[PDB]
Amino acid sequence: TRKFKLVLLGESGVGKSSVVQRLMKDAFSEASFFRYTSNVDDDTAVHFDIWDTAGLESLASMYYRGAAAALVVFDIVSADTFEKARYWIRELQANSPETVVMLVGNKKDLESERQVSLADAQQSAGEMGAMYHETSARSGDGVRDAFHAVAAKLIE
Ligand SMILES: Nc1nc2c(ncn2[C@@H]2O[C@H](COP(=O)(O)OP(=O)(O)O)[C@@H](O)[C@H]2O)c(=O)[nH]1
Ligand SMILES: [Mg+2]
Repeated sequence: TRKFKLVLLGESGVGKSSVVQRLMKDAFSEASFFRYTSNVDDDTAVHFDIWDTAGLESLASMYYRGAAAALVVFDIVSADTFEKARYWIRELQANSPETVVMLVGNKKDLESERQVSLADAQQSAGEMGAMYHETSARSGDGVRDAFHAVAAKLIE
């Protein structure tokens, strides 16, 4: 069964580890690595090997090597993490061109503390040829939706 490597990048504390834990928790209710199947439709299922990271050394090379997709998470309440995420996208686009990139707007549960416009963020992602999605890893809002999307894209 083909496994698609999917990696998590972004600043520390943006919620990478929590995003995936949430993914796994909700799926059971039917570095580190997590096996997860996104049922795209009733006909197609994508087998993801999700990787989650601890630092940035080069081990980075291995981390991203060969990845089919990547989620570059920022924190909606730290635009500092937003601008950092753009860096990560150029890293990938350059050294790992075949990888599908989705920029991920996490902590969406903090509506009122937000510092990064949703609009501004969708715009940058399109400008950079990346997908966008926002998620709340505590509510699990948008989490499954994000992985389903990337999987759609990779089928396509
Ligand atoms: N409010 C809120 N906090 C979150 C969310 N996801 C993660 N956090 C918190 O952000 C911190 C960092 O989470 P972690 O997964 O360790 O981030 P990582 O370092 O990027 O992997 C923790 O205190 C989490 O509870 C979210 O969706 N909403
Ligand atoms: Mg982490």
